[PDB]
Formats: sequence, structure tokens, C-alpha cells
Amino acid sequence: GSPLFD
Repeated sequence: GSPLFD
């Protein structure tokens, strides 16, 4: 979900 992970 975040731009890096999940």
C-alpha cells in the first residue's frame, strides 16, 4: 500500500 511496501 505504501509506495515501498504494501
